[PDB]
Amino acid sequence: HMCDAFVGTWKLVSSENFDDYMKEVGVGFATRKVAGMAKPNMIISVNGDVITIKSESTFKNTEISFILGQEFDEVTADDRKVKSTITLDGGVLVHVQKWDGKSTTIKRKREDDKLVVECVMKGVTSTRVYERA
Ligand SMILES: CC(C)Cc1c2c(nc(-c3ccccc3)c1-c1nnn[nH]1)CCCCC2
Repeated sequence: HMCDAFVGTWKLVSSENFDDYMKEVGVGFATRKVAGMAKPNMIISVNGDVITIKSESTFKNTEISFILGQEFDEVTADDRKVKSTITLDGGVLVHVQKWDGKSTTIKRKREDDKLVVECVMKGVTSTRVYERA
């Protein structure tokens, strides 16, 4: 029941500062423009200990399946090849991605009827809010 309140289909409704976050991550112009337009659905499910987070959109489709605390390989929507570890900390999914000597942290939390995704790279944060589909 660890992630019960995250499970579902969630549609992006707002994004703040995503362009500056993407710049900090190293995403190039064209990818920033196309990624910034899209309105993905994030689909979260749990089967035993395995959590799956998918995104479906007009830009990219992504899928990660993982066990909390167990590092895995991920191909991000912007085509970084990263090493990811996701844990639960105080009810928040905390996802660290490591690549090329760099790191970014993505937090996913349930707040009211939303799923809030906060992405941080160095001093730059972006907030993306998703609602039930
Ligand atoms: C929010 C982040 C944790 C995951 C993420 C990333 C990127 N693009 C997207 C994305 C996917 C589909 C449609 C539009 C944009 C998404 C994402 N947004 N919702 N799901 N996936 C590329 C830019 C760097 C950060 C990684």
